[PDB]
Amino acid sequence: ITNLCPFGEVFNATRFASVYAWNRKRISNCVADYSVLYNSASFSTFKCYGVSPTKLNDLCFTNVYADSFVIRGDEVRQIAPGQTGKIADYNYKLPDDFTGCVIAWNSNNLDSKVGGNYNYLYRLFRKSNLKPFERDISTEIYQAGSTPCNGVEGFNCYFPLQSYGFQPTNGVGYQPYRVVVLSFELLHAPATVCGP
Amino acid sequence: QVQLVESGGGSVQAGGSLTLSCVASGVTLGRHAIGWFRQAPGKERERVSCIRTFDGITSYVESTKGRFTISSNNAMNTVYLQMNSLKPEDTAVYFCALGVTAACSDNPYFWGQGTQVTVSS
Ligand SMILES: *[C@@H]1O[C@H](CO)[C@@H](O)[C@H](O)[C@H]1NC(C)=O
Repeated sequence: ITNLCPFGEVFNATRFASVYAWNRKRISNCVADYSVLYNSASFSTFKCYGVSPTKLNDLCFTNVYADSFVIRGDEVRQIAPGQTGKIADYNYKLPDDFTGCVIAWNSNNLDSKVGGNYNYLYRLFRKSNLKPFERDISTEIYQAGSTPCNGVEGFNCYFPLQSYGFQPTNGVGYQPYRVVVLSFELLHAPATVCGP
Repeated sequence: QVQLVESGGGSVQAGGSLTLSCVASGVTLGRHAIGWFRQAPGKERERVSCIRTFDGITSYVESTKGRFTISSNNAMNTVYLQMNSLKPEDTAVYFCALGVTAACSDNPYFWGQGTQVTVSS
């Protein structure tokens, strides 16, 4: 009884999360061919940290977490250790000691359309930066000015989430990208996710 | 602070077309309602069109439906009013107006200086 890791369910999901509400799937007790993903022409970003992508088929991990969401092309650079900006600061934060791979591809053909796609949101305002792998789905009115908001959206009192409103004719930096982050867990425990 | 930078408008012949642009600064489009009002000679300032930049949903008044289409490009912080099938009675000062909520039905808070549109018969 050897299970194939369900990476298809992650990369080929019909629906992707907004980055503020990023999805996590835990992958365990299974075999994966990472070489097939790494050697795929489908991905414009495949960047690994703490491990060599060429060795992945020879390693075992205690778990793999697959996080996925949509951001703009010009924000994919923020999905890396040690980065700053609205996405790394307020939406999805990798730790300095990250062991894992960041995978991205252009999704303009699925995630934009004539009239705009307003479904994908991001957090624009927050009182402090996210901790690594923190998810914030709260919607407290953000006080930007001197007047207390008392929970009321208005002048200098901001709802903290905004829509990308992806427009299909915008250039590549504005276009939606689907991102999958694979975190390779290294607990001092039996390692249940292996290569072939 | 918030500024609405308006451009476009001027003189056009009846049945012609114009495009007004409104660029917001000091705010990022993607949450708030933003739209167009106009004031024609002898008439009170009135609603023309509005778009919710949170969800792209547009709203119109009886006189503007079909001929005018409001659109946003949130990444460009720009909204557009494409004015087609223009008539002399469309002659007015057109104002970009930005809300402090997501709802088009709410009252505008920030106003542009306005742009003259003159339609000749
Ligand atoms: C996703 O689907 C494509 C096309 O059906 C397929 O070639 C690929 O193997 C799938 N990707 C993964 C990681 O399963």
